[PDB]
Amino acid sequence: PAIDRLLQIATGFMASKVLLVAASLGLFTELAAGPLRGEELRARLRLHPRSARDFFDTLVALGVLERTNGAYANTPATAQYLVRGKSAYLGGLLEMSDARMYELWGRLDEGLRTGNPQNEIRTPDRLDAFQQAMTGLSMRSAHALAEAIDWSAYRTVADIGCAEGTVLIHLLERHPHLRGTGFDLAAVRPSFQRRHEESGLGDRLAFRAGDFFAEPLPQADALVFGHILSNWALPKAKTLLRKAHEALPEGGIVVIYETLIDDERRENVPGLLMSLTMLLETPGGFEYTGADCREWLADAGFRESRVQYLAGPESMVIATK
Amino acid sequence: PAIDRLLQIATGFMASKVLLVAASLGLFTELAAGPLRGEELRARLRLHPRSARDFFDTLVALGVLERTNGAYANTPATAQYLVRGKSAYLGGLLEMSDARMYELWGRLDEGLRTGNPQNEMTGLSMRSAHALAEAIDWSAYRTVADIGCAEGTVLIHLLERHPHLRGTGFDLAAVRPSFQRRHEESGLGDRLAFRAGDFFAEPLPQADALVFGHILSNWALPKAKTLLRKAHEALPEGGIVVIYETLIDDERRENVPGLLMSLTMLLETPGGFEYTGADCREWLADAGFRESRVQYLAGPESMVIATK
Ligand SMILES: Nc1ncnc2c1ncn2[C@@H]1O[C@H](CSCC[C@H](N)C(=O)O)[C@@H](O)[C@H]1O
Ligand SMILES: Nc1ncnc2c1ncn2[C@@H]1O[C@H](CSCC[C@H](N)C(=O)O)[C@@H](O)[C@H]1O
Ligand SMILES: [Cl-]
Repeated sequence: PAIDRLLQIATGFMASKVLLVAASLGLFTELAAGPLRGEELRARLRLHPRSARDFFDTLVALGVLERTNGAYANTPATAQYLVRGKSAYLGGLLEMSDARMYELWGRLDEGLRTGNPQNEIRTPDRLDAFQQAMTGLSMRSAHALAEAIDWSAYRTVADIGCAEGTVLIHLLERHPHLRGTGFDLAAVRPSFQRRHEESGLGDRLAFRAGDFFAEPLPQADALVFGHILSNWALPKAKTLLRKAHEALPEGGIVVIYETLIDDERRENVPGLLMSLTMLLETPGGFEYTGADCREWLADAGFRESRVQYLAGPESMVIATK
Repeated sequence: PAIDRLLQIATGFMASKVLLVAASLGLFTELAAGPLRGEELRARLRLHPRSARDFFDTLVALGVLERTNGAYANTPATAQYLVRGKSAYLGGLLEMSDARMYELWGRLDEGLRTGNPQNEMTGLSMRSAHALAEAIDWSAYRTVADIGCAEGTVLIHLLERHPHLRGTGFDLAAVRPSFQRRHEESGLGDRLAFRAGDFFAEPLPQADALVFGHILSNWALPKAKTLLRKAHEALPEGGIVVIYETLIDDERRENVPGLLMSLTMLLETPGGFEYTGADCREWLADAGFRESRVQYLAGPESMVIATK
């Protein structure tokens, strides 16, 4: 019945917390070498004997742990993605959800009532892990972005608000004819340059320190805005599109990607939940639809635009000057 | 990919809070009389304009509201079961989750580390009550006592369903007012009585059948076995004890509701726990009951029955 599906979603915070706590505990990392019996896993996590078995078996019943003859083991997904120290480790996402996001969303009612953010504005190694996970998700968007656009038509690309440069680096690795410029605040420069040095791209990639609310954007054939316009109130986003249009040549493109809401605002749960995340986290940020963005790009003067799926929950709007 | 499913479970607290806040705001009760445009719904709920449309549309995307021409309406399920004031209302589970359980489960880590609790319905009991009345041949018995009866919903339904029965509700004295109200509502008169007491301090009422609905799981195992001993002492030869719980499956690898309930018991009680049918049958045999059986009762709730 539909009411059963609804109650299951409404009480989803419990199953959520089980996985979140397991990640915060590093439970899956303790099983990376091989299976462990219940008492050994409990002792390594320093859990009380009262509920350790229940906790482990809940993970088994949720499909994220295996158990055979009293010994628990990783599933293929947790061995691959929830083992700390591996290059593919995404557990930092869950670690940050457990440490911060879970309680932040506990203030949804007050954010909805006041319209005001409910995080630190209202009031160590987990940040590295979370940043590793962000770089991971960024890489997925970057792999798709490299294949979704005919990059042979362009010679230069500028990533606006590039952070550590993951998308830009992967783009230039997949398309060796491209030259790239990452644009971000000066404080981002060392993280970006460490990835630049690791990539071996050399002079093909540069960083420009800047504030995009106070100076022009680098000229390039393609400008990329990944998770940029959504952080700000709309007049500030339109300012950025004007600067993008001024930075581009004729036939150059702007690429905007976000966890966009579907145009009819009735299908895309992750995009709509992200709009609520922007409520809780920023003064004026917001998630939007592709159709919203196409209207802004038309106001800014772009000749044409289209919405296109990217990967995971991400999609993009591409416009031509 | 199974990893995409894992990540959807892990972040399920977001969609959960959307629904919980909706239920605590009575949003579906506001749409009970008819559809409303977003602004009118925003005004009636006292929500800020920044995010009201996002919130309403998330509920549409989750499939619990419908929207057309800018007007929102209940779905059939939310009109049938999430509208306050109706006897079928199931939203009390959601309201208490939003007020208490969401943040309580935020302390799951401390519970697991310390083993200590971290905390310091009539409709949902009615589904079990109806199933209990139909799953047991109550014509074989004359009297029934419900041990820890709360407001008496299950016992009242049994007596309404089987008019030959005489019933006794047993609970702490503080529960008696709420029992008396439901007893007065039922018109059952002399066929139903409340007995105040503490089942760890005094014997249980004698009856042909004793019912333990969501009792044993609240207590450490020695105390649960003590209750089964007292049930054996209170029953006649051929009498039955009826236990119902959201039992974990015997292999302890599939029943997510039962396993989550055991963690709920961790967070809420000093020594309670969820258990399996096989567990309960062993306890019943140790207590001297002749025979026992486990059957599904109603959705996630199962029943263990034993005969003296
Ligand atoms: N005023 C400003 N000028 C330049 N960059 C800014 C800025 N304000 C914020 N940023 C940058 O914008 C980025 C937003 S996070 C987005 C990072 C990346 N595009 C991705 O998709 O993962 C941050 O790296 C932040 O440093
Ligand atoms: N020591 C005690 N003596 C008698 N009743 C007790 C008790 N300790 C707890 N209880 C009762 O046990 C009940 C547990 S809640 C379960 C209520 C009911 N059987 C149902 O399924 O809905 C509460 O009503 C509480 O009042
Ligand atoms: Cl150029």
